[PDB]
Amino acid sequence: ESADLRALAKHLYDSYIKSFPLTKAKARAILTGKTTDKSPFVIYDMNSLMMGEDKIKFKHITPLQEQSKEVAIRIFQGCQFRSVEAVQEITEYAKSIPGFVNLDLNDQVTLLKYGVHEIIYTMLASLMNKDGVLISEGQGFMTREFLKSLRKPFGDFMEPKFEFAVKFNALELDDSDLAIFIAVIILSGDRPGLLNVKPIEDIQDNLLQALELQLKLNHPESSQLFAKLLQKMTDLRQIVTEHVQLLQVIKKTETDMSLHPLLQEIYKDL
Amino acid sequence: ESADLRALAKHLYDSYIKSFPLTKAKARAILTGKTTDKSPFVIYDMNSLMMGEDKIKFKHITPLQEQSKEVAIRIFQGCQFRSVEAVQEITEYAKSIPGFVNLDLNDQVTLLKYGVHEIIYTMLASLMNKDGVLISEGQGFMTREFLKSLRKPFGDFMEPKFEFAVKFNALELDDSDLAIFIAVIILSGDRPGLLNVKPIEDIQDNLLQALELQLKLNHPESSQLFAKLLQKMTDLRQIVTEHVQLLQVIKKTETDMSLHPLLQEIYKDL
Ligand SMILES: CCCCCCCN(CCc1ccc(O[C@@](C)(CC)C(=O)O)cc1)c1nc2ccccc2o1
Repeated sequence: ESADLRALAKHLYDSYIKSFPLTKAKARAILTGKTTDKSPFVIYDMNSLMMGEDKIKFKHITPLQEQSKEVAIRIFQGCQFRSVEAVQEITEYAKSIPGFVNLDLNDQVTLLKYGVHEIIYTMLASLMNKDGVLISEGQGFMTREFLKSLRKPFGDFMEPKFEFAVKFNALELDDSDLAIFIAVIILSGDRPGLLNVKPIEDIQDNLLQALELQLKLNHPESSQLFAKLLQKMTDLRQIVTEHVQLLQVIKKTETDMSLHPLLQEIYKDL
Repeated sequence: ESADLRALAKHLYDSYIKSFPLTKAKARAILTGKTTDKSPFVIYDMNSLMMGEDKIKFKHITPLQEQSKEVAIRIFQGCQFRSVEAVQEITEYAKSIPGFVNLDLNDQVTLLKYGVHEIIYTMLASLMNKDGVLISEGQGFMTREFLKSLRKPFGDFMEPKFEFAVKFNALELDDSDLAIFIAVIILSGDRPGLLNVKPIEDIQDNLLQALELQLKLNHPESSQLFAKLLQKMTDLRQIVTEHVQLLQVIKKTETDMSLHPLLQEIYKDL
């Protein structure tokens, strides 16, 4: 019945607003939008990034370039820190999906372990446009140009995400739609090592029904939007696979030194 | 009008029967036996592999294969030849999809290049069960275990296709369903390099509707079958990307390993 489906949609949306600080609606107004107040600090150059680190809420290290902690690495570590934050926000959101907490504990951990990356890039699109990505609670904006100019390894890091985001954003989904979509992704069922796939697929089935009805009500003039969004999942998985692959090529660019432990314990391969 | 969509479905199913010699219906009839007319010869070891060129027909070597073209490499060449044959059938089928031949020629090439293997693995599932796969137009059956026991690298070319097949076949789709799905796969707007995306998506939207209706009518008791089939599109990309990486390994450890120009061309990019 559409009564449970609309209730599930409202519930997920409310939970999504609570768990995620920067919503797409919020970020959109900032990116390609007006709101002639509090504009983002634009990191487009090596010098603009430097000054950015001393004029924006930053909690990692101090801006100094002299054979000691280069820019590229300081940027890489930055996305890692925010990433660990996002993982906790997503984990909290997960526990609000009806039935999730009732699944075998190992399966909850398994579903989060393999779904968080797919979700991170999905929500990252909300903060991106063909020219750049919002940073620091939307208080900043790092251009695509700058990111794509970093060292050989770090240069083609964000590019594939910009390509995915461009295509993903062409769907013009909003937070109410995305809230359901993210839930579908978490309740996959084909993650390796799952112990009890049945309830997971049962929940996702219910979530898909909700997503479909949501898209039909929210985008009545958008033919087969349900189908198009789902096929976008093939590109996501590829983005992720590709990304973890680069992470290995990077892993061989920082390892030794008895310094930075514990901090390296927190991050790891996430 | 849902009427136009049913007409489209019949058209595509019709072209599918005419383009593919071995349908899933024929495949399951051979596999589920209960027949005396089309029982296959089973290849499960070197010995039975030998007897094979005696009951069926294999343009290779029946007797010893060590000092005379290896068995693994020999079986690989067979799949190779079958593949370019499958590429031709699929291409012939592609031409029957309304609007396809009217698209910019270059885009026709792009859609085929990126779509063929996803279709090859979808259709290959039709010829598989948990224990093996049909070969030689269904006259033979080669064991999953035999395949996995081939030389170091060759021993794992098929396992991921089998793992996918068992999960895909649980959907219990029939040729009338597959025919539309295969068309949806070809008409993908997110293929790299497309010039005119819009016309391609207008056609796919039409195919997505026909597929959605077809599944509702053909699988009344199957909840969200449409969504579940579309998600499978993710497993397909992974199979392709993985197959590609294994091919590059073989190319290097087997300097005498030849590949057909057609397959090498479609793999030239990705
Ligand atoms: C959609 C039109 C009909 C398609 C029928 C596909 C039959 N087939 C597909 C599996 C396959 C395995 C290996 C393949 O690798 C190559 C390098 C060809 C050796 C390729 O084409 O990229 C390609 C394809 C396949 N057939 C067989 C027979 C015996 C063992 C394995 C095997 O795999």
